[PDB]
Amino acid sequence: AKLFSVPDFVGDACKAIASRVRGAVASVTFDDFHKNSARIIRMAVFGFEMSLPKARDQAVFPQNGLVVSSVDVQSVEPVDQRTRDALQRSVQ
Amino acid sequence: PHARRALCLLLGPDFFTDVITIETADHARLQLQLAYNWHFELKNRNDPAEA
Repeated sequence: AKLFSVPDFVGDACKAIASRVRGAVASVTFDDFHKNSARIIRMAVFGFEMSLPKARDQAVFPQNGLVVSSVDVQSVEPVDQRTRDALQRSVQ
Repeated sequence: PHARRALCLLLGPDFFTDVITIETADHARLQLQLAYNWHFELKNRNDPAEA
């Protein structure tokens, strides 16, 4: 019955991971967040030291037993047109 | 998420003509078509639990 503890576990998991990811990327420059993109975002989700060093392989929520085995981020969008074809002059 | 539906679980070797949208360390957004040469593996093809 602890499974149904949170009634919106999907939203709870998304909000918690999003919050912690945003907070951790907040401490790094754009250059760092794009060099070690997956590295810092994956240590953001479950920041610890059990493997600089890699953190773990389990993001567990004790409220309902929901375990986020891994966190995958697809593409960095940045929406504004000024990161856009101005980093495109950087391309050139 | 849910497009195909069939009564049979294909265990034979096959592939998935999937395309991903990845981003490298140079931020280079590129899509790329994948195959995923896969096949199911069963060491004991009679055991109810494994099957």
